[PDB]
Amino acid sequence: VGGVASTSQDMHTYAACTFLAASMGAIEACVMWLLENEFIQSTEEGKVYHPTHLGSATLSSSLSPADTLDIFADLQRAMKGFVLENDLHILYLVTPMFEDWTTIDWYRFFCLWEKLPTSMKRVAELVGVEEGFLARCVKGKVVARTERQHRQMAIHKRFFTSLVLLDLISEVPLREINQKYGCNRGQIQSLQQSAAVYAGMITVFSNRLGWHNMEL
Amino acid sequence: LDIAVCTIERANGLINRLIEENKMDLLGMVVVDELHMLGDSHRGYLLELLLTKICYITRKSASNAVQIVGMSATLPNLELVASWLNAELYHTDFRPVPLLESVKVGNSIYDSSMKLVREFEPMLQVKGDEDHVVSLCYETICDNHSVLLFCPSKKWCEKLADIIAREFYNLHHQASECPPVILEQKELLEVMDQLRRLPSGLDSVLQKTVPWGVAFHHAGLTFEERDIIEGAFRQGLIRVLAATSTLSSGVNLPARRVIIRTPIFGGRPLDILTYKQMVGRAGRKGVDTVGESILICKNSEKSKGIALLQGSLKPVRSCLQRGEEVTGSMIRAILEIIVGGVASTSQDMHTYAACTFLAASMGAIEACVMWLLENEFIQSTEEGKVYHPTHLGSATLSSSLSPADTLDIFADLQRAMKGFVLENDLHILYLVTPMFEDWTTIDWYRFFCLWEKLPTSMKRVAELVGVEEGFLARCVKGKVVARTERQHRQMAIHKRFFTSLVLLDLISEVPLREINQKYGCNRGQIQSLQQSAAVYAGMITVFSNRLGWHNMELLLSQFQKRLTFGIQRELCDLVRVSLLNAQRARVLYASGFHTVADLARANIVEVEVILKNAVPFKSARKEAVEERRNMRTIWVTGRKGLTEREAAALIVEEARMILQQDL
Amino acid sequence: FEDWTTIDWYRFFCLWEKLPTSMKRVAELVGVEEGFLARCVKGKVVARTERQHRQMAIHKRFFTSLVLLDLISEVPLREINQKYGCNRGQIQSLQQSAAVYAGMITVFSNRLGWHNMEL
Ligand SMILES: [K+]
Ligand SMILES: [Mg+2]
Repeated sequence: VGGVASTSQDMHTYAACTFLAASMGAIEACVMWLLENEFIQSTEEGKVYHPTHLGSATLSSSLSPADTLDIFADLQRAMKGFVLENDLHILYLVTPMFEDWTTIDWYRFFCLWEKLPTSMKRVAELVGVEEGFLARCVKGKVVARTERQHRQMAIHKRFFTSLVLLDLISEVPLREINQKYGCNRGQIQSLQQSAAVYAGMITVFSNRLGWHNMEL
Repeated sequence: LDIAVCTIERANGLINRLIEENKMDLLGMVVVDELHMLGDSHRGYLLELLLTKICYITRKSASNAVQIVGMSATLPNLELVASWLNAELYHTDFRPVPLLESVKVGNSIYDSSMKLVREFEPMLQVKGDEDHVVSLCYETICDNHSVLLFCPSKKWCEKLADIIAREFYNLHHQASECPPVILEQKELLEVMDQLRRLPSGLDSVLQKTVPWGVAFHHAGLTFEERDIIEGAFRQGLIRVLAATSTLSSGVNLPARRVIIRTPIFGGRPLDILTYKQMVGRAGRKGVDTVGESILICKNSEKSKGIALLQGSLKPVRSCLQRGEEVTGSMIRAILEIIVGGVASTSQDMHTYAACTFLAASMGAIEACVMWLLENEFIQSTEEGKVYHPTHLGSATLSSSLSPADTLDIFADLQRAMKGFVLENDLHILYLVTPMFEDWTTIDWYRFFCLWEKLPTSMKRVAELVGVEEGFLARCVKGKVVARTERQHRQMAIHKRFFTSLVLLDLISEVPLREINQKYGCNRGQIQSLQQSAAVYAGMITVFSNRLGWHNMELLLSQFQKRLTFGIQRELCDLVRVSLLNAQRARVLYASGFHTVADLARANIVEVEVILKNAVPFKSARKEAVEERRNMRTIWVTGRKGLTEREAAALIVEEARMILQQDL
Repeated sequence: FEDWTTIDWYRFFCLWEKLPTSMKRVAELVGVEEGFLARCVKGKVVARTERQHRQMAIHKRFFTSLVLLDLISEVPLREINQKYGCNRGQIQSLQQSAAVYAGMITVFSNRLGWHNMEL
C-alpha cells in the first residue's frame, strides 16, 4: 500500500531483510490473504500488486488488517440503523476492546442494566446485548469463549466500557465512577487514553472511505 | 447598511432579529409595496403581523419614532388602513397615458358601456381558430410597436407564439434563422447565445420564434430564461410576448396593446385583480398616445367580460378571523410577542389587540394563549399571571417556523433520532424536504416504476418514513386522493418522499433535462422547489440548534448550501464566487481549480477556455470569426452584457478579493 | 447441514432483484446482505475457513427456503429446475430432508413450551 514493494520479486527481496531470515513461501500466503479480503489488487507486465481503497484506508488508520475486517462490517451495520438522540452509540463505535482493562463485576452490571434509561437500552439491543446472557453471567461464572462466534462476550464487555466512557465525557467525578462500576482510577485513565487513540483511527478510517456522515 | 430590501417572509424574520437584540432603535422607517396584499395571501398575512408588531411597539413608548409608507391600487376600505396606521391619506386617479379598456366580440369592439368603438376587419386572413388574434398582433407591430398577449395555460402560450411567429415569416415576405439585418442584428444574436449558455439551454420553441421578435413567458421556464425575455421585450428586441398570469403580477413590463385571450382562466372565470394587473400594463409613459386593452369573448361569455371592465376590487380582509375560535395567524402573532419579550403579562395581550387591523374595523386572544400553554410553547408562573417562553417556544421563533407546523416537525425529528440511516443523504434530505404546498402534479405510474428500480439503501429509508407499496399501487389503479380525513397525511408522506428523490438527484449534479424526463416535471417547478427547500433546510437546522440536538444539527448544516446551487460537497468553496454556478464550478473543478485559492493564482485566458467547454450545443459540438471577440454572451444580475473573456477576468478578480478578506 | 446442490450465484442475484418486498424483509431479518451476494458473483471466493463465516450458510439457507416455498406452492418440478438450476433429483432429496427437520423443530418448540411458535 505504501508503494515500496509492487511486483512479486520485491516481496522476496523484503524477505531477505527480515530478522527472521537473519537466523538462517509463507510470504506468498499472506499476499493471497490480502487478495481474498480485497485489501490488495492484481493486474495482468506480469503480476503486479496494487492497494485498494480498503487497503489505503487501513494503512492511514494504523489499524491491524485482522481487526479491520470486523470494524468495516460493524460500521456498515451502524449506518443502516443509527441512534442519534444520545452519544452512546457513537461512543460504542470508538470503544476499544482488544484487551481487558478491568475485571467486570457482572452482578453490578445487571443492576445498572435495569436502571438504564430507554434511549440507552435501544442502543444495547441494536448492538447485540441480550439480557439473557447478562443473567447467565451472574448466575454462573461461565466465560466459555473457546468458540470463535463467542465474540458475544466481547460485545457485552464493550457495552460495559462505553457506559464508563459516557460518564467520563459527561464530566462525572473519578470517585463516582469508581464506586458505580467497581474499577480503580488507574484502569479508567488507562482506558480513556486507549479510546482517545482508537477514536482517531476510526475517524481516519471513515474519512478515507468517503463516509462523510459517519466521520462528521 | 442604510437601506435593506427584503421580501415579506425575510423582513418579518429580520424584525424578530431586532426584537431579541433590542436594536429596534436602528430602524427608522418601513416602506410597503403592494399594500393590497394585506388582505389575503399565502404570505400576505405576514404583512399585518409585521405592521401590527410595529404598531404595538411604538405604542409602548407612548418625537418621530417609526414612519410607515404604504402604497397600492385603489381599495374601497383604503381609509380604514390609513386610520389603523394613523396615517394621512392621499388618493388619485392620475395616469400619464389614458387606458382604453375594451372587449371584442367577433369583429366588433365595445367599451365598458357596451357602446361600439370600432368595427374590426383583418388585413390579411390566415387559417386556424382566429378570433383575429394574429391580425391584431400584426396591426400593432406594423405601427412599430409591441403587444402583450395573455393566455390561460402554459401550453397555449407556446402554441400561440408558434402560430404568430410562423405567420410573421410568410407575411413580411409575401410568399430558426439569423435575425434580419437592422441596427439590432447583433443584440438578437446576443440573446439566443445567452440562452444557449444557460443551465436550461435554448428552448426548442424559442429557437423558432425569437428570430422573429416573438416569445412566450410562463412559470415553466427557469428564472434566468424569464429575466432574458423580459429584458429583450423591454429593449424592443421582442415585439410579441405571449405570457401567463405569472407576468401580470411580476415585474414592471409595459406595452402599447394588451390582449387577453379569454375571460376563462384555468377553467374558471378570471379574477378582477388579475384583470387590472394585465390591462394596467397598457401604455408606455413618454412613448404611446394611448394604451389599448382588448378582452376577446364569445356571446356566451359576453356578459362575464363586461363584468370585469366595470368591476372593482374587494375590501381588504384581516386574515385573522374567527366558526373556529382559533386561527393560525393569531396563534403565531401571539407567539412572536411573548417569546420575543414585548408582551409578558395578561394586560399587554389585550393592549396588542387594540393595535390590530382587526380591531380597526370596529376574547379570542385568550384562547390562543391557552393553546400555547397546552402545547408547551409558553409558561405561566404564580405577581399574578405572567407568561414566559419555553425552549420549544424560543426554538420556534428563531427558526421562523409556524407553530402549527412545529408540532409535527418536533415529533418527526425525535422519530428520526431513534433510528437513522447514514449510508446515504436521502434520509437527511427527507427531513429538509418541504411539503406545505404542491410544487407539481406527480405522475404516480412513473413513480411506481422508479420504486421498483430503487436500490435497497433507499427502500430502507422509504419504509422508515411511512411509504407503503400498497398505497403506491392504489394511486396508479385509481386516482383516489381521499385526503378528507386528517390522518390521511399519509398522502403528504408519499408526496414528500417523491420530492426528496428529486432533491437527491439535484444535489447529485444531475442535469435539469434528465430530471425533467425522469420524473415528468418542468425546469420551472424544480428550481422553485430547490429555493423552497434551501430555506426550509436552514430552518430545521436552526430549530435543531436551539433544542441542543447537536448530532442532528451537525448532519443538516451542509444541505442548505447544496440545495441552493444544486451541488456536491466539493463545489461548496467555488460557488462563493458570484458568477460561479453549478456547471461552471464543475468544469473548473475538473480542470484543476478546486478552491478560490487555486482560482486567484489562475491565468485568466485559461479560465476563459475552460468556460467555453461547459456549454450545451444541439449538434455534437461540446469560420475564423474575429467579430465574436466582443459578443456579450454571458448573463449576470443587474447586468451589463459580459463577454466570455470579461466574465473569466471578473471571476479571477473576485476570487482574489475574497482570499484577502480571509486573512 | 449438508449441500444439496451447486448454487449458481449469478442466477441467485437475478432472482434477488425481482424479489417482492415482503420477502426482502425476511431476507434482511435473517442475515442476507446484498453486498455479499455481489461478492459471490464477481469472485468465486468461498472463504469459510473462519468460523464466523457461517454467513455463507445463511445465504445458502435463504436460497433453499425459496425453493421450498415454490415447492409447497405447487410449482411444477420443471419450472423450479429451470428457475434455479437444480435437477429434480436434488429437489426431491431436499424436501424429504426438510420434512423431517420441520418435525424436529416442531417437537423442539413443543417441549420448550413455545406454543405460538409450535402452532
Ligand atoms: K454563485
Ligand atoms: Mg407598484
